[PDB]
Amino acid sequence: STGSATTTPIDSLDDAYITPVQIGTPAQTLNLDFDTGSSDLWVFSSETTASEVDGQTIYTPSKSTTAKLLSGATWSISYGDGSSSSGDVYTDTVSVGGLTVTGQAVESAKKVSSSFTEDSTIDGLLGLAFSTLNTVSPTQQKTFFDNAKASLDSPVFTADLGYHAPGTYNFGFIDTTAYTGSITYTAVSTKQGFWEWTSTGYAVGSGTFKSTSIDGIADTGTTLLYLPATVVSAYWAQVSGAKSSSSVGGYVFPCSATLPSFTFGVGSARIVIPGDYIDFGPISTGSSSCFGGIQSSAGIGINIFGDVALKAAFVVFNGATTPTLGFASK
Repeated sequence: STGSATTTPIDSLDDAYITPVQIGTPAQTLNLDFDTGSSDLWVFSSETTASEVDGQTIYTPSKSTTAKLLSGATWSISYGDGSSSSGDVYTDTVSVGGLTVTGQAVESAKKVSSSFTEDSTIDGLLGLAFSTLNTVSPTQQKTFFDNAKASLDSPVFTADLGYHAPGTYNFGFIDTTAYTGSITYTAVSTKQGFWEWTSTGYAVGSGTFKSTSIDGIADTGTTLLYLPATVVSAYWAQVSGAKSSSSVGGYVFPCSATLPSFTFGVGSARIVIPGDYIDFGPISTGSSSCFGGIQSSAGIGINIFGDVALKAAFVVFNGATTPTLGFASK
């Protein structure tokens, strides 16, 4: 089998992407944030504290003839941005772009943090990291990809995120029309439960490539590109007036600037992030100070190849017995 679904930016800055997901019988369609940096499929629901729901579409398990309470199971997750959610668990039928899994754990939120409530466009998350990170207790549950894998034509999914435009998540096949040149594959460590890999270096604008190992995660659920302070300083030094602002919480730059590109290495191959991808607009409405899309990972504890990086590539998440990651230009 295969599946193919369009993923759509939630706003004009590409802060996140939503993908429609069918849950239950008859189908209830929710718009979920596909997140390769976590491993829980959780949704706003009829069980979510009413004051914490503000415009989201909810899953109502009592209206699904295929929903079953997973007795005694609870979940609770905290994300890198400080947000969180928790609740209980149903199994139900879940379909993405024509690909159907029966008996998928659907984690129903009883509580969500303010960031989730305040974002009316995201109805929940669909985790695509390794199932070892799944938070369901006392019996850990599998991700949608893990459940689908054996049925897929090939045990892969691909992320093709757009810049200020829709893109695509495919399951079970590689669309050879969706990228240019060749796909370069690179080793993955699953030791921390992430799609963790080592970039071979970077360049800023038309500058020379610096060969240096940068370990980090391919994370579709993180907006920005988080890299070591040395690398980030080298980037922003090429932008007149850019500075790190403790009050704002990162590097800012004059909105009048033209940003240089940023290149990262994948083996001997190179992925170029155009300068415009690195502009996250005014820090507050009407400001001429703009927020940068490349930020320091110092104090996160891990480097993160988030959407800013991933959207410059066609990315293969290869879930073979020994997983790997592939990157192509597009």
